[PDB]
Amino acid sequence: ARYLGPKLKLSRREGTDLFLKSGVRAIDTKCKIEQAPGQHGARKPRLSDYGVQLREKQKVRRIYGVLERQFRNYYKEAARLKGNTGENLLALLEGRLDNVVYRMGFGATRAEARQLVSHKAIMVNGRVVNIASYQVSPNDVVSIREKAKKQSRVKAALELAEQREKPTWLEVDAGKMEGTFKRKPERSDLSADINEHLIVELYSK
Amino acid sequence: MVTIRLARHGAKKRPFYQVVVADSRNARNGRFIERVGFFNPIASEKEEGTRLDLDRIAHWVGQGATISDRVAALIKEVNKAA
Amino acid sequence: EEAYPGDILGLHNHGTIQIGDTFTQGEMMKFTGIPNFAPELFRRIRLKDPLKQKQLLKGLVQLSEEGAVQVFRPISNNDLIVGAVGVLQFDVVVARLKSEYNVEAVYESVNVATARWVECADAKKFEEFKRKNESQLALDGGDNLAYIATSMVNLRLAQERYPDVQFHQTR
Amino acid sequence: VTSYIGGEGHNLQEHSVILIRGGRVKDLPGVRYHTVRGALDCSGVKDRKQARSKYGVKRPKA
Amino acid sequence: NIKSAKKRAIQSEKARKHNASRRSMMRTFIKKVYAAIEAGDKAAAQKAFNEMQPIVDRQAAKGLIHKNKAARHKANLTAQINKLA
RNA sequence: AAUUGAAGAGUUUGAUCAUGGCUCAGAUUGAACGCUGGCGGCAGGCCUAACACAUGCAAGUCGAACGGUAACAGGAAGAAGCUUGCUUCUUUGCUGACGAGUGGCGGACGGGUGAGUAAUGUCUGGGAAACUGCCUGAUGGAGGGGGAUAACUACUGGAAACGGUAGCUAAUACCGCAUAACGUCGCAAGACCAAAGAGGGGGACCUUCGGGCCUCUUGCCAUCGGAUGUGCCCAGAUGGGAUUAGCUAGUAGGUGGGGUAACGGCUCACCUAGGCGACGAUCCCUAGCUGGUCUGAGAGGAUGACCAGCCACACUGGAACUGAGACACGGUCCAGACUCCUACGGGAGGCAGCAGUGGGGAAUAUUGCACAAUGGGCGCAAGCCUGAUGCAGCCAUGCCGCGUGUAUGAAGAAGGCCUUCGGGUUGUAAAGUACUUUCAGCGGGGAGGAAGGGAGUAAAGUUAAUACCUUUGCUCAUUGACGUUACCCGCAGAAGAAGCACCGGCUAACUCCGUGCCAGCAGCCGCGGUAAUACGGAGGGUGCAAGCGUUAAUCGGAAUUACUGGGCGUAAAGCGCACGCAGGCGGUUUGUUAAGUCAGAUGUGAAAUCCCCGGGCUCAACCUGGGAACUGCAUCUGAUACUGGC
Repeated sequence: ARYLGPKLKLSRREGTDLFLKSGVRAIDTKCKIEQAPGQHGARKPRLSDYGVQLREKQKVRRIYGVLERQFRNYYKEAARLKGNTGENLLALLEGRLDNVVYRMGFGATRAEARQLVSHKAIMVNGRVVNIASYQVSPNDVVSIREKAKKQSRVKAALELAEQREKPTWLEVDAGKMEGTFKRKPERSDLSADINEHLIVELYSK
Repeated sequence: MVTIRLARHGAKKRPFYQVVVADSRNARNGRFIERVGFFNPIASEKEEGTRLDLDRIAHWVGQGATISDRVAALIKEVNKAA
Repeated sequence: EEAYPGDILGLHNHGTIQIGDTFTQGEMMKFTGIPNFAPELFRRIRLKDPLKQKQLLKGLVQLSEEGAVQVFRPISNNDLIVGAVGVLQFDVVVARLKSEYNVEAVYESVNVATARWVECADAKKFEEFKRKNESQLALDGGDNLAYIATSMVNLRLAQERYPDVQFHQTR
Repeated sequence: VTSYIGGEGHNLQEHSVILIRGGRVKDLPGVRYHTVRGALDCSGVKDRKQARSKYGVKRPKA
Repeated sequence: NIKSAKKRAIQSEKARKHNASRRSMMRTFIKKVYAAIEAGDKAAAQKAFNEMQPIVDRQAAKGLIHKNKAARHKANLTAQINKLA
């Protein structure tokens, strides 16, 4: 279910930084970015309404690590939930445990963030959580395992974690290695090349 | 012969019973007269796990309804007036 | 009834019993007797009755948890090989239209000297083995295992791929 | 009924047995059916390495 | 049929027989009165009637001729016997 | 708060617009097949032959009903294994108990299947002519005798299955008699009907000292009820076919006997001559019905596996019996087809109960564990029975989770691939370097489903009573299939784990070579006869992922049966014309009615599901609390413009 493949390969095809390599140094390059996604990648792919309408959601996935069978469900949920289905969808995607982890900078990438959550390196309100898909409520508190706290990985992660854009809707710490989800992130305090109207549009027919 | 008994609806390993008035000859999950309260054999310890409409139960009893052993082992377990 | 030493009792084999399977009330030990030797070969029952197909196969994967013969079904679904007490491959044909299978079945010659010999041990290495010389590799009624070789030299080189296990016949 | 035999080459002969799939071919009218390769008495296309699901060939030892 | 309740069957056979007898007698005891009606002798009718009435009610309480079946029999007897007689 | 959600594209032509079919993208499945395949949670699993079935089990239980002893157990008047004090014997059924039998209750529940059934069915809403075991409320009754009978015994035919004659014995078995009302009959008079005892005990007195007697506990009878369940009746609705247009003698109704628990042609007799039908009877074809389920923006279309209600069948056909209830899956009788045992004279059986075998088929499971929980039958109770149920096995069949590593890494290796050779690409991908070990493997610790029951103590409980019984606290020992449980913690080490379809257009995704209208692909259009982005291989890419593809099938798109929502001058389509019955529709004004219509109310529309907001399994699927919804029907009271009647 996990990707398990070249990350930069996806980064160049989506044409933006998917934060897959985040780690020590960020903002990509050193891959020949965007100029050769394939062997033919130097091509000038004029693409269909459908094509972009795909590339959008298909990027939103890769930037998280969720796969289709799940993503669809997510969308369904969003649709069911009153309010803009795009921003709801983003809400759901941002409510994922692994996400809340990478966001709180307990790991370099969201890919690294997963390793922990699955390896039972974290918890919720004090029960340990194995599943990467856990939906994080407000007021919930995620904490690195008391048992394995501050290791050769997560320590170096917190480093540039502090050096990122940093979030709003959550409250982080250093030595406690725990954080609270204060509120569900608004549409305004997160954004990118990401378009909601493209992705909600894709699932219609 | 009317009986107030337990029907097992819950799930594998995690039963959720339901206390219910029914004809004794019927099936456990079969046709019944009405639902009165319920029982939760798990519930952990938080807020809940058993409810019964006692005023109804006694109405049926007085209409000559028998009670299952577990059922009464609920009814007096929840006490009566306190 | 109920039995005493020296009698002969019958049970009900469902892939649980083999040959020489010792049964106690608890004492973990196994009787050093029972021969169990290895088959020669030939065959390819390819069936008249133009199929089915189980009843033939079912017939074969039911005369085979018995001790006489034993089948061999390669990884090409068809191509059914049987091997092979001595040379009386006839009871097979006959139990192919008696017992409870209305099949008919005949024979041919098959490029198989061995026999084979049915292998397993540690992982990964085996998956590299069950891949390189798989051409070439079979699977039996009872869901394992076996090779099937063309001669003796091609038998030696196979094992010589090495170093993972016997020999194994076990009936 | 008549049925189509896909791929290059087949072991089929006088009697044999097959499993008829269905779906037509409009080159040869009257053939509304396909025989599933590698099913029953049918052998799969020899040496086929691509889209082997159809034409019924097992992994050629990756 | 190789279930211990075949004794229930032989039991019900006995029962059967017994009932067949009782019932039979009852019905003949009514037929007396019916014959008395067709022959038309009012006294004889009344007699017969008084003879059957307890034998009816009795079998009613004994659970063959049950309940108001008895009632019917006596009622539609009486409504007849004194109708033309 | 609780239905607020609608996409189009390809193909007729030299081209165009319109018509119109075909095809494609979606969702769905009890699926199958091909390639592949590592976990776990939950659910699902003969759709085909209502085809035939070896073997085990699927219904028994009460000695507080009775005669009783065939077994294990305590003790016995006497002898003793004898280790004179414990134990051992002949018998002994006195006690606990219990083989066989009698009787009571249960075998009509529970489980299976969809054969039959176009309405003795179902769904919805009303109704009048009934019954109801066990559980209940109330008022009284339970007096006294009789005759049999299994078992048993003696003969006796039997290969077996089974019995056959005679005789003896008990009961809550069976039968009179007594007693009878608030019951039945009858206008009344008056007539007529019942029953059963068995236990734990115990102060008087005690008599023929069996136990009478006092008492509580349980059981019997009669009548009126409660509840439950089951009959019966009416209307409306519940497939197709007119290339089925007429059907029907108990048929339709009446009167009267009979009958049933109850109305009734249900039956019989007689008397009228009707009854049904194009608002489609009749006859054929098909089919279990519903809650609901999939799809759909909705209206609808399709569908009724799993789950719950109703029905029906239980080898084919027929019939009764017993009983509260059956016209009875594991009862009986008869016939029919088959099969099995036989010492040949004669018998025995029905998996559409669980599991399984053969058969059929593209295809659908273990001859498992346990009564611990829930629930049912018997019992005062302990208890006994229980493939119901709870669990386990198999299968990617599905849904939902998770893993198969995470960081770092170079002008960026070798190799593969394209190259106008300058290089580009596979590609941070690998290596290498650090790092983490869930899930698996091994090893330790260890919740919850468990509530009661079994022995002793106290209760203005009742009692003549501290015994007995019930009750409520208390004390002790104890109660599980799953089960090496869930879950927790260590050990080891990237260690064990990625495949499938696709890349001409719809449609995300490209070139080389091979081949050459050959081999071959294709869902539609359409590729291939010498540079094929379409075939086959390779590189690369795109899309999904323990699955991916193909086939199959339902709805969608399809306004392509158009109620919402279409058409007919020439594209398919106005009868050749006219009259006209039924049917549909009808100018205008007042009065009335108030059915249609509308408003309010009251019943009802089962639970589950769907939906809303919560809650619990680490999340999810799953489980669950409450609410809405069930768009409908019926009755009552109102409004009256339109509609209909007068």
